Amino acid sequence: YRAQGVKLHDKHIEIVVRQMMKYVEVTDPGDSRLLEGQVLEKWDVEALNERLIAEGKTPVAWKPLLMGVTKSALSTKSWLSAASFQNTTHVLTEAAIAGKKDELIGLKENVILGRLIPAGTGSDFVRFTQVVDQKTLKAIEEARKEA
Amino acid sequence: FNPLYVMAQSGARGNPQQIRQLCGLRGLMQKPSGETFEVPVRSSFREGLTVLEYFISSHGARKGGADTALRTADSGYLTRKLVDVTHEIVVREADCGTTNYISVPLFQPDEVTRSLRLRKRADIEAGLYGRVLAREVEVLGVRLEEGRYLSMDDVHLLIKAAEAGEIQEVPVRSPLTCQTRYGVCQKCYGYDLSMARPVSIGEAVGIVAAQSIGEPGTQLT
Amino acid sequence: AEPGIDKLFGMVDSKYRLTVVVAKRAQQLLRHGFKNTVLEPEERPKMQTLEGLFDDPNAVTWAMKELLTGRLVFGENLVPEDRLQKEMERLYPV
Amino acid sequence: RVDYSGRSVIVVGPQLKLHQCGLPKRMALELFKPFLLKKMEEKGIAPNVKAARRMLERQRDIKDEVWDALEEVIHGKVVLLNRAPTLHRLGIQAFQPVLVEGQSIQLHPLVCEAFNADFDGDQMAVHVPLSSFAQAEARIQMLSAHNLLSPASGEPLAKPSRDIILGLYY
Amino acid sequence: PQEKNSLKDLVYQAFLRLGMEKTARLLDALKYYGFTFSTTSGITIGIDDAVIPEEK
Amino acid sequence: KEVRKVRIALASPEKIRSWSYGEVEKPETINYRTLKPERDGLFDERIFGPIKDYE
Amino acid sequence: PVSLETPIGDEKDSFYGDFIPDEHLPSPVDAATQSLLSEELEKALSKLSEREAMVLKLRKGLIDGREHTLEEVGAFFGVTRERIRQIENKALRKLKYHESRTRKLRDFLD
Amino acid sequence: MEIKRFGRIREVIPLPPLTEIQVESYRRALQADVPPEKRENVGIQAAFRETFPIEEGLVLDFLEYRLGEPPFPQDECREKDLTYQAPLYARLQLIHKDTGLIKEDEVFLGHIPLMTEDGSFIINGADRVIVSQIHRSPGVYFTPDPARPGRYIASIIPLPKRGPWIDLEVEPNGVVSMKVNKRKFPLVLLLRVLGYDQETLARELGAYGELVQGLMDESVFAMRPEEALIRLFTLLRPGDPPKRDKAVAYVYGLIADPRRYDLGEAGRYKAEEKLGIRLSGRTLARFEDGEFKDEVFLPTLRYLFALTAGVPGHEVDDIDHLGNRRIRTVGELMTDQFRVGLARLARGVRERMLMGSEDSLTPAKLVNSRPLEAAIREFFSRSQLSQFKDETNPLSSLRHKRRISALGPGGLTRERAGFDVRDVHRTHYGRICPVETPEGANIGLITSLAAYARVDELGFIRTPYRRVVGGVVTDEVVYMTATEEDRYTIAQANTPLEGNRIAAERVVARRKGEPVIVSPEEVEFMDVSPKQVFSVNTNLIPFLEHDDANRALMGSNMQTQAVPLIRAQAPVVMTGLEERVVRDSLAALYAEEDGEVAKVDGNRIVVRYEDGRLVEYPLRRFYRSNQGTALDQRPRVVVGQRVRKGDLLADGPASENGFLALGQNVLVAIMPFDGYNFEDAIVISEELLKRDFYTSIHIERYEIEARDTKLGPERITRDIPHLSEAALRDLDEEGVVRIGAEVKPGDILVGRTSFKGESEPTPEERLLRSIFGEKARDVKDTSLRVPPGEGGIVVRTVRLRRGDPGVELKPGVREVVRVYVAQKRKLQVGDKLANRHGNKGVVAKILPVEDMPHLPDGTPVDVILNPLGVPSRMNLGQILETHLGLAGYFLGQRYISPIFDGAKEPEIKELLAQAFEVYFGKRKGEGFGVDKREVEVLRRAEKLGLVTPGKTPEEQLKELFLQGKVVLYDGRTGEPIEGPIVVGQMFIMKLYHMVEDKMHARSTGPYSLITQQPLGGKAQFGGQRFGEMEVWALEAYGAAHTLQEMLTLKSDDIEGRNAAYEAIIKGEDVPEPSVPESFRVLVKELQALALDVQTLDEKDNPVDIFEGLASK
DNA sequence: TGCATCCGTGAGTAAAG
DNA sequence: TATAATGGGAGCTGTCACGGATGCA
Ligand SMILES: Nc1ccn([C@@H]2O[C@H](COP(=O)(O)CP(=O)(O)OP(=O)(O)O)[C@@H](O)[C@H]2O)c(=O)n1
Ligand SMILES: [Mg+2]
Ligand SMILES: [Zn+2]
Repeated sequence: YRAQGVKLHDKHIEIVVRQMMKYVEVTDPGDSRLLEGQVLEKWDVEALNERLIAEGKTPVAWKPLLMGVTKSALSTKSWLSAASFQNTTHVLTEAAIAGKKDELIGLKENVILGRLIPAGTGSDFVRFTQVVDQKTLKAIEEARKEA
Repeated sequence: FNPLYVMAQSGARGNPQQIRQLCGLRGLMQKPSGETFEVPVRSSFREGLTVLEYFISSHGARKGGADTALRTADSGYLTRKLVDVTHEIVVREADCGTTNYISVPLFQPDEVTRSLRLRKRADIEAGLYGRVLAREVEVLGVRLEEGRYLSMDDVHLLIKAAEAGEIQEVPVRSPLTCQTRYGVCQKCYGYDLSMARPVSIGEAVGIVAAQSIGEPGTQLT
Repeated sequence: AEPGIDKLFGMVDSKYRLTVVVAKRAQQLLRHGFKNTVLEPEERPKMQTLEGLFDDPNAVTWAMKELLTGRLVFGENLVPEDRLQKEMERLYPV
Repeated sequence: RVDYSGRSVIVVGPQLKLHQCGLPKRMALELFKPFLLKKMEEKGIAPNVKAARRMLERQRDIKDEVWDALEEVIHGKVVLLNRAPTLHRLGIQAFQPVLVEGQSIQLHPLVCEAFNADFDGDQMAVHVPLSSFAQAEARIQMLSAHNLLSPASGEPLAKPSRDIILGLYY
Repeated sequence: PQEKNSLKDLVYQAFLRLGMEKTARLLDALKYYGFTFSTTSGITIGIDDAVIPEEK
Repeated sequence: KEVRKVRIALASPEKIRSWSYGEVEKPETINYRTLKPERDGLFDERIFGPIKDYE
Repeated sequence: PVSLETPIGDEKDSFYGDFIPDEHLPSPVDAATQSLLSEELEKALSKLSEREAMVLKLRKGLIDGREHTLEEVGAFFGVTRERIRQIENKALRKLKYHESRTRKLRDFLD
Repeated sequence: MEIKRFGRIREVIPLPPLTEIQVESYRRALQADVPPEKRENVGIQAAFRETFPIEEGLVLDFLEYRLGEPPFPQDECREKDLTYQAPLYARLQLIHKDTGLIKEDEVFLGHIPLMTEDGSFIINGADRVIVSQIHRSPGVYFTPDPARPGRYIASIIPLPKRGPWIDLEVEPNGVVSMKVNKRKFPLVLLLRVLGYDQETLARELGAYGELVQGLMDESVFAMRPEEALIRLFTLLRPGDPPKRDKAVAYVYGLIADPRRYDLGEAGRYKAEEKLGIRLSGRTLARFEDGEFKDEVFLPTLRYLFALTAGVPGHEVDDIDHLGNRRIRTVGELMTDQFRVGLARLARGVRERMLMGSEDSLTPAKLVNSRPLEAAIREFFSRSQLSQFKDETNPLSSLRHKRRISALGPGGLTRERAGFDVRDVHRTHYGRICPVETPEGANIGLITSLAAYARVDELGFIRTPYRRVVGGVVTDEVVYMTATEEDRYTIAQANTPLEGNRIAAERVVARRKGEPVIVSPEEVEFMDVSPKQVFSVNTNLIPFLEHDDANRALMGSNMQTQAVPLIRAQAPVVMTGLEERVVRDSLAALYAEEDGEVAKVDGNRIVVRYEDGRLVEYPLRRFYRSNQGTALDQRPRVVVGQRVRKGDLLADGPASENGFLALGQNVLVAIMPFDGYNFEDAIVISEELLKRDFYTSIHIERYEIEARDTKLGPERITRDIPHLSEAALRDLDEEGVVRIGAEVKPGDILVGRTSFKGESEPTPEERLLRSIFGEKARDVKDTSLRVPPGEGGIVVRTVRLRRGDPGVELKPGVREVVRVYVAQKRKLQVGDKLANRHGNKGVVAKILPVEDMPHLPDGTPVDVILNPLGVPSRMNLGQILETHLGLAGYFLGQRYISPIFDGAKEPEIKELLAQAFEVYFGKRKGEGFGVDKREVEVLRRAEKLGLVTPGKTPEEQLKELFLQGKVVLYDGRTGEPIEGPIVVGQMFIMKLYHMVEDKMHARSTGPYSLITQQPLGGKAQFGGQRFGEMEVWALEAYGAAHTLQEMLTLKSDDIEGRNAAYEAIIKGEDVPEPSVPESFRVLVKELQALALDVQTLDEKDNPVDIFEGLASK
């Protein structure tokens, strides 16, 4: 990008690279239900290791995994996103055998259902905000003040 | 005040090589095999090319047209892949509370392997502008506090400090080290670059990343 | 640019919260025939028709100009939703 | 595919303000048609909605006052302009529509770069955000005059270019 | 002489110091006067403007 | 209620029969003269439902 | 018959079925015109008394979907079939007068 | 006016017939004028000879064919939506071998489409063009192996769908393999089947690096030809019972059957030339005296081993050399489809021969002509190369007829086309134009035949050169292939000659494309003209040598898009090709012999020739083309005119006195103008609309059918329910709009009533009926109205009814009505202009004349182009044109400047000096001195270094005028433009992309069947596509509600869209949406795949999005 | 434990068609 | 409702790169 004179912030490349490093490979299951060579999200294996250490058990030995952008997108948890991406019959057969539930965390899944995406004005952080004039606000504070 | 000169100098139109083809010579040309013709086009567009010169050039013209044609599809495919990996990444909270960070280097090893020399201004800007410092920095009698959003002036100051030998790398919150699940926090992301101020919780940051990497894709030669 | 947009972004912690507040206030105005406006007669946004200046019909213009005054309160969990709806229907019918 | 949408050839229109575009009258009549039927009934232009629709069905039936009614419909409202390819988010931007005779959309000069638009025949699409929510989103978040810096680099994106730079330099 | 880079820096500085409303007004003003002046400046292209240098 | 998840899973023959309103026994679509659906064919109104509302 | 997935044009871009509009489902204009018709009919029926409005709604099918005979409406209200026919007639006459006066239902007759 | 022309190159030969590729290809393939006995074994005759005889016992043999006369002439076919075609009869004879009985008959096989005089076709009433296809020529090739360097692949390629590709390869284990139908087996086996013995192969291949030992297998020579043949059949047919006659049949059909295997005659010749051998037929082997005899295999193996060892005189082949790519023209493509139809007919023939009462079997009882008819009809209606003819202007049709495609049946799939195919090969020189190709996906795959190029009988493109003997340039011209061309040193066409002798010591020439400086002794040939390197379109660009190729491409292509203008003009600067293009395109009309003109009319010209005969040429007047542009011929002679042979009688569309007239000559000022010409936009003067410059006539066709229904007939009627006389004003008695009416959007053109669908009126309908006491009519208004944003003047109505003479419609329809609507389109804001140099832009502003920059003498300019469009694009040619145009404005003359051989700067300066005298000495005589503003501009120019200081005002203005620049006054202020401005005459065309055709908008409208989403396209009143990337745009903004609207309320949330429309017409805020219907379709299409998809809540309890309507 | 080899899959947007 | 009849034709081809499963030595 610099060679072509394109100014572009590292933030964006970092977001993508972060998704490229999303998964990890098991090297020793420890006291877990996992298998050697199994692949899973780094967040999930860290949560499991904290739950096993808090339980006094042996943690899961794991190794960092780098996958390219296509395989990272196909390996994501939401089966709606993965099936709408690419390799639809493969995504769908594995998800249906596994009885996957798509929790609708992302944007594609919610777009497919026509739901309101979890971003912008759709963020839980802002969409529950209320507005009221001081006239009506005092008229309601009086009703709360009577009972 | 020559019109070609003014237009090129101001940034309104034209670059030196086009003006050269108009006034100087057209230059060396490529064969279809990518190998160059030993004989250049000595004519400018003002003088007019010969039939043979024109034909010799049409190879490179067609090669560049086919290059652009085959490149737009690969860029679009890349952008769609980037959108599919990043789309759930949103600014979901104000601070994940991580203590991890990355250190943007201000120097890079010379290709001579001789010493370390300062990185290019634009490169440090694209690495630092609008980021939150993960640690106190004290340079040139100034305190850049932990938690500060690096303004462009903050960046030029850090470049000055590096030029004065006072700092080699800057610690900075980054999405590489953020710990927000399904997304990223506000301090780790930094500026909404489009507003020169901290990002608003709720920004579809992953989509913006994909579009920022993809949109210049068809300019990559 | 929207009149006073920089101050409006100054009001909220997230730009999207400004949008949610403005849109909810605009719907409040449309539902209650603008009878609940916190604007004095001179602060009313006007529209220059062929006849003369008339009330701006655009509830969003109204909501932004109201927001700019300070006479509006916004936040999360200020009141139960049905209490708000019924109190507004009491003070300003349909 | 989507409703309340149109498309036409684009044309420069340098007299516009940054938050503005030129929308042809006929496009606007169709894109805002339900609003226009309602507003026609509000004034005296038709007894009801169905009479207003029958009145707009034929072109020789359409009278001057309806156009004035259209101006009251769109007042303060914005429309989305889009140019394909939509390479990044500034491929869609929101504008306050200024009605025009003629059949070409007028596009402000300072946004051409972000759209990668020139006037060698390009065409853009128009979309009408319907609800108060969508209209507030368009006016706050997607308005041209609020999106001046690049989300990718942070550098100005709407900025002087060819003739503007030329005259200032001169 | 104001050119592409210096005008870009003007827009960015104006943004930081004055807000997007005033910067949008600034941009429209720049557009107005740039167009006006470029009209009457005398800028054109004839073949004798592609000046072949003697050193060639 | 509000949709929050979407599950996908294999369907048992019993589940597939629970979905079905009738077995399609004839490979026939519509009658060449009436232009109405054929009985026990791919368009039978007995299986899939009325062509006209409430009729 | 012909295939709905017949190719149009020389790419793999469009199907022949993509240009076939659905005639079955009512258009938003159609649904809205039906809604405004029902609301204007209730508007004009509120200018009658409750009985003549109910007799009209029973005899034309706006209540339970079907039209009743004069004998059924007369047995329901407890009157003779001639009386129920007469109050239907006077209800229609009042509706005709109100319509000539206000013209609020003409445009729906196409 | 006077036509001064430049140029010093005399062109020995003229341009060949420009449509000869099309016309001659089809003539050769049909042989309709050849008496049957004299026909050659080519074309459809060769197809007949291939299919016949038909055996097994009965035999059906082919004697001859004949083509009758067309049932209807070309115009009648265009009107009646018929195909212009000839009946095809074939004379056949049946023979029973044992009986000896011989029954003979001429059977009718259907029709074959005939090609019109200009090289086009008329299929179902619409003109179509069959585009020539480029492909790899058949033959034997040797390419490098991309894995193993020192190894090479031998490939043996027959005609498309005339046999299998065969590869020979030297494996890592040393044995020589043969790949056929994707099966690798040792070649030694097939060599044995050919009757070769180890002695002969040893003495033929022993010389090469011991490589022949990789061919030595003992188990193969241990068996005779029959055992090796059965071994090969087993190796090629796993599971098939290896019978003897079965194996002989399979191998013969695979390698020696001229009815299954066919190298081209070109493949034959090229194999002969490459391997240095001679071929008997067009197959790799033969069946002679019961055994198989080799033709090609051993020569190929010998060449392969020789190239592998490295012995000289053996080279790998360049497969993009135009000596290895050939053209499949109209005749060859149609012949292939004919051959396929014939094969199907023969299958049916044998089918009927096996059964049936064999006592009474005639030729008529055995031939079902339907498969042949279907194959031809398919080729001409739905082939990738059968394209809707481009007749926007005559140059459009010419270019379309001369285009070469690498796509289509038997060609390349896109995305399977790398850089190599799309490159301009060195051998393209003189054969395929290097600039006329599309920008975008098809670049380098659709190209154009160069202007002097011809395609020979073998299908290779040939270009002409002059013979050069001892530095003397003959007039003997030789058309070469690229293979032939590579043998010679060929000088450039501009090399200076005194008489016929090369007058230069050093000469610029080519050797295998490589440029080289050479002495006249070494020169063997010389180019005919610069014109021979480029296409016809590119040859229409004056000053092409000053234009970057990327923009020449655009100007070249955009001439095809020029709209015929009612006042069209030829350019004031021409290339000298503008007349040939009008003549060859059959646009204009010409005199057949010397004669005197008897009658002249708006409709017809009658000529008395030297034979005393009276010939009447009718004129085509206001006819609608495929693209809706008007095609009318106007007469250009007068009563009593003497005309010689070939003199102009009538100007076609876009012709001015026989010169190609694609646009207007306008007066241009090259300066910015207040942003209204920012970024390629154009500013024009209202004076152009005033004098009807850039005004064009356009005709649209509207059509409606009335058919029989199971509910009663449709009928065209004036009796349409619920309509006033205001709505029926311009409808005639029968219901069709009257010729001459002005129709606007919404106006009825043809009344029609349709019986209502079976419907119980909703109780609301019943009560409204009772209130208004009016029966619902049986029928409903289904009339054909004017679509949004269209209209004009009715000029024709056609009505066809069932039961009328000569008329028969398709089953069911009672009557068909067509209405032709004309419209005169003035230029408007949004329309597209362009010049021949790639400068294109959309009219953005039309100023009144008093705002237009004007010359001191009061003359305002026509259009204002922005100078910022030039430097980045490097199309300086439009500048020189403008300069020359300036001179022509005041001298009152036009010019011919051949490309690369045209007007140079000094001669343009001479002309400009003369013009300045006409422009300024007039002023000095009329009694006016230099103006004060002129002095101010002269001061400014003096500071710019444009004029010398100390000269007089007149001298300095003359200096500027010599630079092409003049003083220009702002119309709005009267103050001068501070600098002198380049003003001059430019040729500018109005392109087919007019905004009237493109502006579209929709609130609500038709929805699709399954998806319940809006239809697409202006014709369907469709909605815009808000695709994946538009969704990303809305997401990145965080416009959750705008996006959700797009996904629900505006597309396919049925309840949502209805409720939104109702809320808006009532004045309420739009309701919250619900599920989009296409997601329900997704759920049901997954259920159809045995996948249970379940919408749950946070308690993992199912949610029914179908509202119970599908749960029992 | 490592390589060759084969099969499946994907390869830009809007427009018109 | 009755001579006897007993194993098929069409392939069709200028990418391309990757990723992952199979196949050999
Ligand atoms: N197949 C296609 C054809 C067109 N387009 C779109 O149309 C424009 C063509 O650029 P362009 O070639 O017109 C830029 P030009 O004006 O010539 O030069 P400049 O840089 O000095 O301004 C691109 O920006 C694309 O977004 C596409 O996406 N795919
Ligand atoms: Mg463009
Ligand atoms: Zn964080």
